[PDB]
Amino acid sequence: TTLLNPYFGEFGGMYVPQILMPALNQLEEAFVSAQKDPEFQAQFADLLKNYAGRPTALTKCQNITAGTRTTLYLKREDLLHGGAHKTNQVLGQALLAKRMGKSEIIAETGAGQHGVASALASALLGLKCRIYMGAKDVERQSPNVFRMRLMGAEVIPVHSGSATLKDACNEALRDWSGSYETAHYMLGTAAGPHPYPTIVREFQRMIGEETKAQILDKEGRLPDAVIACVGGGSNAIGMFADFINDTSVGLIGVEPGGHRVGIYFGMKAPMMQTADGQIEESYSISAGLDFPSVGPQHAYLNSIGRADYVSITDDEALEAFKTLCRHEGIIPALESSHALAHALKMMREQPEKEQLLVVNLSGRGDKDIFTVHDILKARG
Amino acid sequence: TTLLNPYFGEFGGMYVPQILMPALNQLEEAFVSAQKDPEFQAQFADLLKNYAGRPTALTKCQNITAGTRTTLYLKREDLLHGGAHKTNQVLGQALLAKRMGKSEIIAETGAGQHGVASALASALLGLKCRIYMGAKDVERQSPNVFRMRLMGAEVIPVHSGSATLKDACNEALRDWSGSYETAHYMLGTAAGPHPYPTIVREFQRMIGEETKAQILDKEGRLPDAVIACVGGGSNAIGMFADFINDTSVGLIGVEPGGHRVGIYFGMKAPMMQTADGQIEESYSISAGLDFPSVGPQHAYLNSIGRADYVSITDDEALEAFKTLCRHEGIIPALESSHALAHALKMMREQPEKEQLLVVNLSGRGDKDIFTVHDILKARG
Amino acid sequence: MERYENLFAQLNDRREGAFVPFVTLGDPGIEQSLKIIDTLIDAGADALELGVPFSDPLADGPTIQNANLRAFAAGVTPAQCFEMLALIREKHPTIPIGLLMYANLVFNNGIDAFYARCEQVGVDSVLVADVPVEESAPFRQAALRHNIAPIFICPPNADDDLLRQVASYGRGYTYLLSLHHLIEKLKEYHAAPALQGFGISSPEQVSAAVRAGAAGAISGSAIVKIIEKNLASPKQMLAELRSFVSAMKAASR
Amino acid sequence: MERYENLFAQLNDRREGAFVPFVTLGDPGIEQSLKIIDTLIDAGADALELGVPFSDPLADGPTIQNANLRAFAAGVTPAQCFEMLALIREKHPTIPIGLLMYANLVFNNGIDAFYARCEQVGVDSVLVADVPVEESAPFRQAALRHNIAPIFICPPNADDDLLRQVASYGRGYTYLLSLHHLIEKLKEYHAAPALQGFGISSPEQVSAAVRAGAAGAISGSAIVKIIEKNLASPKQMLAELRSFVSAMKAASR
Ligand SMILES: CC(C)[C@H](NC(=O)Cc1c[nH]c2ccccc12)C(=O)O
Ligand SMILES: CC(C)[C@H](NC(=O)Cc1c[nH]c2ccccc12)C(=O)O
Ligand SMILES: *Cc1c(COP(=O)(O)O)cnc(C)c1O
Ligand SMILES: *Cc1c(COP(=O)(O)O)cnc(C)c1O
Repeated sequence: TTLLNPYFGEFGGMYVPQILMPALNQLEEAFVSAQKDPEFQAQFADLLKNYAGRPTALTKCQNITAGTRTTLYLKREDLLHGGAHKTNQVLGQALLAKRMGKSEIIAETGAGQHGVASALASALLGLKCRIYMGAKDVERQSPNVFRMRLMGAEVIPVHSGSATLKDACNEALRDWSGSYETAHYMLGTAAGPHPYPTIVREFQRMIGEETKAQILDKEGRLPDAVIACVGGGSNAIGMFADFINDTSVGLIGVEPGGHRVGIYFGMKAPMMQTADGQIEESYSISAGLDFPSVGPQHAYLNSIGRADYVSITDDEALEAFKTLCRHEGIIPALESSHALAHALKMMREQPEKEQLLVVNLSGRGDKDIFTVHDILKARG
Repeated sequence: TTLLNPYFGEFGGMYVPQILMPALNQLEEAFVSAQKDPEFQAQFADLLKNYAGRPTALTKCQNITAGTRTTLYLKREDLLHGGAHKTNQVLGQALLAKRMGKSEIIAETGAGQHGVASALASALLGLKCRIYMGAKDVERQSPNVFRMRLMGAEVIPVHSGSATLKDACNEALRDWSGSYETAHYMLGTAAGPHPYPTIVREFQRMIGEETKAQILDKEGRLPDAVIACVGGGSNAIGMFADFINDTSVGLIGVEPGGHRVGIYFGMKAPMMQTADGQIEESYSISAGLDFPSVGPQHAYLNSIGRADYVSITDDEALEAFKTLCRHEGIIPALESSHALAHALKMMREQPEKEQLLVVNLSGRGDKDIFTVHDILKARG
Repeated sequence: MERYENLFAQLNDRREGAFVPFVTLGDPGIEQSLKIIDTLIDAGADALELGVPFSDPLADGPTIQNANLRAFAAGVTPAQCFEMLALIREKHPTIPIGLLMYANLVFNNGIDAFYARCEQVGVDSVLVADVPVEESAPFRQAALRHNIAPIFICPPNADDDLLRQVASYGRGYTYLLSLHHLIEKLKEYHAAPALQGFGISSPEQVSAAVRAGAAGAISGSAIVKIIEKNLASPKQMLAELRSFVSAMKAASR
Repeated sequence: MERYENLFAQLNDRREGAFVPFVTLGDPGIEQSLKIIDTLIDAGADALELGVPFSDPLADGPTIQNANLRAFAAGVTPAQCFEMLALIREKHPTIPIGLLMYANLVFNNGIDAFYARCEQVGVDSVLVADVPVEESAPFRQAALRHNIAPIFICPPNADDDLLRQVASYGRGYTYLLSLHHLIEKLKEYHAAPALQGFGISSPEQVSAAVRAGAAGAISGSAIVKIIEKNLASPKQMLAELRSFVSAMKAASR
C-alpha cells in the first residue's frame, strides 16, 4: 500500500516493474519521516541558506513595464548556487539519500543541467555519483560533462538505442533495480512515479513561499498571477504550491511551442506520442523544456481549472531573452524566457490593465549565449 | 585642492593631465555628498539587496579541512548577480554617475569581466555605455563581447598600438577628457587616480562588513585571518577594510606568481616595469589578475606591516580549483583559486595549528572551464 | 480456452516440465520471425513467450535491446504483430501463447480494446512488465473479461503479502524472476504454476528449475543470441535453434 | 642659460611671434630624425619641442601615436634620445629646446637625476603632461635646481585659481592648449609668454595666435603627418618640411 495517495485525480501512480516497488515504498516512508523531523528541517535549511544562497531576491522591473499599468517582479532563482532552481531539490534528495543510509546517487541527464546539479549535491554531501547520459547528448555538451567530472561524478555515455535521454534514463532504472539498498535514484523533475512528483514539489516549494512573503512586504497584496515555464514541471509547481489555496491568484504554466493521456516514465499523464503509442521527442530552442510529458500534479490542476497552461514559441522566447538583457541587464535562461515572454504579451496586449505579475526566473542564460549567437548569425 | 587626502602614505595621488582635474574634483565632491545622503544610501542598498542578491552566503568547508585543526569559510561573492564582486562597485558608480546628472558610462576592459559588469549596471540604470577594448582581447573574448552587446553597450575594438588593454585604456581617458560633463569613467578596480581607490573601497566594503557579522554569529569570534586575491586590489580591500582596526585579524593579499615604485595609470604605486621604465605586462593563468601594478592602499598597508602579500603559481591555483570543485561542488574563478590555494597551504603546512580562516571567493569559475580544459589536455 | 491448464495437466501426466522460449516478434524480419517461431515449436517448445517492439523497454537489457532495433528497422508495426499472432495460432491450435508488453501499448487504443484484439487472434496471456500488482486492477479486469490470463512477476525481493496477491490475481502461470522456498509458498497459496525466467541458458538450469518445483523455464536471451550471431546464415541459425531447443526440452524430464 | 627669455626679447624687437614645431625623437629613424630636425631649424623654426618614446602616452592621439611606434620599432632608447639631444645642442647653441614627457620616465632613475641629465645635454624646458600643477612640486623643484624651466599646460577649462598657479610656477613659456581672455589674464599675472598648441596646421592659425596676444604657436600633428606621408621619399619629405615651416614662420610676422 502507500502512506500517501500516489495519484492527483486520475494522473500519476507508480507504473514501474514490481521489483522497484520496495525502493519506492522505502523512499516514500523516509520522506514522510523527514517531513516531520526537526533535525532534517534544520539541516535542509542550513544547506539552502549557507550553501545555495536562499532566500533569493524578488526584483521589480520598471524599465520593462514603463508606460503600462503592469508591475512585474522576477523571482531570482538564477542567483541560486548553480544558476537554476534544480539545486534546491537535488540538496533535499541528497539529504534523504543520507537518511536512508545510502552512499551512492544515480541520475540521468539530457543537456547536462540536472547532471551538474546532482553532481554538486553529491560532492557536498559525500555521496558517490554516477550519471547516465545519451552518447549523442554527451558529444554535444562537452562543458557540462567536464563540469560533472571536475565535481567527481562518473559520467557514463550510453551507446545503445538512439543513444539519447530515453536510453540513458532506462539504463539508470536498471542500475537502481540492482543497487537500491545503497544507491538513491535522483529524479530531476516533478514527474515520474510516486513518490517523486510529491517529493519534488515539497523540495521546490520555498520558492512560492518566499515569493508570497516578499510580495506581501513590498506591495501589501498577493499577485494577480504567477507565471512559470514547464518542462516536467518542477520550478512551476514550486512557485505555484503556496498559492494554490489563494483562489484569487492566477497560476500560469508556460510550455514550449517550438517552431494525449498515456502511461510512461512510471506515471499516468498527458504525453507526446504517436498514433501507435510510441513516445515522441518534444522540440524547443531550449533543451531544458524538451519533455514529452508533464508532471501529474500539473495535469490535475489543468483538469480542474485551477491553473492554465499556454505556449510560447522559440522566437517569442528569444525576443523576451533580448528584452531582459537590454532593459534589466539580466541574462535569463532560455527556458525561463518562455515564461517572461508570456508576461510581456499579457502586458503589451492589454497595456491599461492593472495587473501585478510575478515571473519565476528559473535560471540564468550564460549557458545559452552560444545558442543564441548561432541563431542570430544564421538569420543575419 | 581636494576634500580628502589623495595619498595613502606615499602612494596614490592624481597623476593625470590638467584637463581631467575638474572631472576628478567633481567626482570626489559628489562621492563625498552621496556618502552623507540617506537617500543615496537607501537607493544603493535597494540595488544591492533586491537586484544583485546581497547579503551573500558565508559557507563552511568541512570536507576540505577534515583531519586538521583549520576551519575555513568562503565569502560567496560568486553568488552575486553577475558571478563576481565587480557588480557591487559598478552599481555604486552608476548611481553616482546619475547624481551628477550624467547619462553616459565609458569603461575599458581586458578579458571582458569589467566590461560585462559596467554594461549590466548601465542597462539597469538607464545609462548609455561605451566600452573600450584592445582588438586582440576582442578576438579572443567573443562570449563576453556578445554579452556586452546583448546588454545594449557599444563595444569599440581598439586597433591602434599593441591593440591590448593599454591602448583601450588610453583611449577611454581621451574620450572622458572631452565628455566628462555628460559621461562618467567607471574604473574597474581600487587603483587609478584619486578619488577612485577610495570610491572603490567604500563600494566593496559591505563584503568585509557582512563577513564580520556572519563570522560573529557563527563562531563567536573574529577570524585569525582573511585571505583575498589581488589584481588591482578591489575584492581584497573590500574584504579587508572593516577589519583594519581589528589588530588581531591577519589580512593576506594573494598575487599571481604565474609560471618597484613608479607613476602610471594616474597613481604613484609599485609597478611591473623595465630597466628603462616602460610598463610591462603581468602574466597569469587567470586573465583577471594581470595588472601591472596594485592599488595604493595595498601598497600602504604592506609598507606599514598591517597586511602581508604572498604569491601563488598557476599550478597551485589549478590544484585549489580542482579541490573546491570535488570536495564542495563549487566551481571558483581562477583569480579566487589563488586565494584559496594559499589558505590550503596554510592548513596543510601546519595541520595541528588552530586557525579560523576566511577566504574571499571573489567569483565563480564557469568562465574558466575552457582554460582549464585546454590545460588539462595539453599536459595529458 | 484453457491452454495453460491443459499443457500443465499434460506435462504432469508425463512428469515433465515446460520449456518456453521467448523471441521478439518480427526479428529480424516478419517472415524470418515466423520461420524462427515455427522452428522453436517444431524442436519441442511447450509454449511461447513473445515481445512487441516498443519505444522504451525499461525492463530490458542488450541482446534484447538489439532485437527490438532490428524489429523497428524492418518496419514492424503493432498491427503486423497481431496478424503474425493470428497466423501463429492458425498454425498451432494448442500451444499457449504469451505476450510480454509494456503499459503504454496496452493503454493507447483502450485497455479493453487491446485485450479484445488479443482474444481475437488467440493470445492466451499478457504480462505487463511495468505495471506492479498494486496498480493492476484495470489490466487484470480487462484481461479476464476477454478470457486472457493476466501474468504477474514474482521477484526475488518478494515478501509474504506480495506472494499472496500474486497467487490470488494471476492465472495461467506465474513469472518467477531469477528460489525453492518461494516456490513452496506459491504452491501453498495455490498460485498459477511457476515458470522460472531470466538467465536460463543451459540444460542444467532447466533441470534445476523442475527439480526445485517450478512447473518449467523461460529462455529468451539465449535464443535471441543465437539469432544475432547468425543473421547471415538463416540455415545455420535455424539449425542452431533446433539443437538448442531440443536439448533444453530434453532437460525438462 | 636663459634661451627662452632671449628668443622672446628678440622676436619682440622684431614684432614677431615664435613658430615652434614638434617631432618625436628618432622618428622614423635616429639619423633621419636628426636631418628632419636640422631641416626644421634651417627652414626658420624658432624653438623645438621634442617627444621621447614612452610605452603609454595617454595625452596623445594618432599621427603621434604612430610616430612613437615607428620610434620603438627602429630600436630607440631613452639613452639614444639624450645623445641626440646633446648633438642637436652642439649644432645649434641658441635655439630653446623643450621636451614633452610623461611622468614614469622622469621618475624611473630619480627625478633629480632626469633633470641633471637634461641640463648636461643642454635641454631648456620639460613639460610633464600627466602631472597636474597640484602635484608638480617635486618636478618643478628638480627642474629649477638644474636650471630647467618647468612647463605647465593652461587648459581651455582653466579657472582663475589655475591661471594664478600656472603664472606663478611655470618658467620659459606657458603651454596654451587649443582664448583671448585667457591670454590677457596670463599676462595680467605675469605668466611665462604663452605658446598656443594643438591643432595648428595652417598659416592663418599662427597669425591668429599672434594677433590674439600669444607669444607664438606649436605645430606637431601637421609636421609629423608630413613625415608619415613621405616615408619613402626622404628627399621630398625634407622638401615638404622646408616649405611648410617656412610658410608657418612667415605667418608669424
Ligand atoms: C527475455 C526474457 C523475458 C528474460 N529477460 C528477463 O527475464 C527480464 C525482463 C526484462 N523485461 C521483462 C519484461 C517481462 C518479463 C521479464 C522481463 C531473459 O531471457 O533474460
Ligand atoms: C603634438 C603637439 C604637442 C600637439 N598635441 C597636443 O597639443 C596635445 C597633447 C597630447 N599630449 C601632450 C603632451 C604634452 C603637451 C601637449 C600634448 C599637436 O600638434 O596636436
Ligand atoms: C531544468 C530547467 C527547467 C525545466 O524543468 P522543470 O522541471 O519544469 O522546472 C526550466 N528552467 C531551467 C532554468 C532549468 O534549469
Ligand atoms: C576582476 C576580478 C578579480 C581581480 O580584480 P580585483 O580588483 O583585485 O579584485 C579577482 N577575482 C575576480 C573573480 C574578478 O572578477
